[PDB]
Amino acid sequence: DIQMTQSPSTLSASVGDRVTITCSASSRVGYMHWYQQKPGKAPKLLIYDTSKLASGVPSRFSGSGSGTEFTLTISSLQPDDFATYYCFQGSGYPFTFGGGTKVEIKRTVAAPSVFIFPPSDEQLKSGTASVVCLLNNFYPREAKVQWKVDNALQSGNSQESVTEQDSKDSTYSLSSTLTLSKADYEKHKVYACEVTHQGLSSPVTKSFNRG
Amino acid sequence: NSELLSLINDMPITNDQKKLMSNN
Amino acid sequence: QVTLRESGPALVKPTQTLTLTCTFSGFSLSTAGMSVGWIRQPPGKALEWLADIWWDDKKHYNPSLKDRLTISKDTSKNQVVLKVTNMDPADTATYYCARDMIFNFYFDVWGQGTTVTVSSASTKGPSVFPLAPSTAALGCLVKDYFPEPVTVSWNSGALTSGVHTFPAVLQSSGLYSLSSVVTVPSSSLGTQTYICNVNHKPSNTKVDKKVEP
Repeated sequence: DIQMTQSPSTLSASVGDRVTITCSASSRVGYMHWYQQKPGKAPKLLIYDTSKLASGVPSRFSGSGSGTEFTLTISSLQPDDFATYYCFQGSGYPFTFGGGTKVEIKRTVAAPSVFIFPPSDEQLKSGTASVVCLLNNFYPREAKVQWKVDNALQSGNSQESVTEQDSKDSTYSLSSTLTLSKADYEKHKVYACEVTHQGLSSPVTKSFNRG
Repeated sequence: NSELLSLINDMPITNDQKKLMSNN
Repeated sequence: QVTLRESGPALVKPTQTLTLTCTFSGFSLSTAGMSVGWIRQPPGKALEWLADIWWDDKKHYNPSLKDRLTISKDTSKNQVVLKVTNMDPADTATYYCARDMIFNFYFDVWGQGTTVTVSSASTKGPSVFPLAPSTAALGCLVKDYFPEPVTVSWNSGALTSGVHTFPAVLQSSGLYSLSSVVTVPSSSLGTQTYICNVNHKPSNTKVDKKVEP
């Protein structure tokens, strides 16, 4: 069968940069096709027949290659181009995709807007307390968030979920959930979320007093 | 041509050759 | 526009058979040159082709998943069905259907996909709690559900900007949990109503929670 090796596997570039993705097939192929995929979305056809632009696709994109070597090129990279790119061959069975290339957009540093949410009254009735810390619209993706209950650093009782890069402003957003039993929760007074990020000159702390 | 296509498909050739012959 | 909608179980025990259905419109499969293919994507992995079928009933299958695949069509109802036998946790993935033509051996139109999890664990509905506001942020906490996925929307999809829906996280219980937030004008609070629309098809659960200060 025909396998596809794609490089680079990952990529970060500034808006305006020229970006070139390469696919190298194990055997000779007539046409190479390319798919763009956004997070949790179905793949869209970008380039077909090696260099043909699919409908509704900015001339910003272009294709080139033959035999076993093909490249996709984004002339001037833009925010909406954050995606994972796959090559696809249909010249022989089985059909195959490339390993994929993940494109991230380098933008200017941006500091997180930090919010904190005490557990709802509806949840506190079920017997569990989840305190949520939200960091909104920041970059780069790196960010440290430490929990403090009555000035006692927490460990092993929180989880973080980070968003996929924004397709408009190129920023990430993160959530940190501290989960306690109602009992442990009402055992303490102040709940604080301390954030450390590149866009912050000094660690920001959002907090609240229980009740 | 539905029949011209069903013929090209029935043939024992690479997908590229079928595609080549069906577009042309 | 040509459309395609996959459908099938969200949860299926190991060794059990998966039965997927692709219902489409905009074109007919009985038309010469027309084809439908199935493609799946395992968590954090590339796309893998599985099978296809043509107007003349010609079928192809991916040797990797052989001989566990069975593909058939019914032009009367505009649908194609794919069966996968002896399912394994590694078969857990999002499954897509897509149109194809012999003029061009690629998938020009795709369905939105449907998610299939292979697990011995049983389904459980989520609990939806309010994250109350106090630019201002607010949202809903969708906690303790299985399996993936769940969709969240706001005001029935009227509110879409500023909305961030976080990738679900797996708690130590084995259950998933996730949050959806939205940033809104501090002034539209108390006057503008905000309702998060949670949907968990795997448990046929639909919840609409009103978030308020």
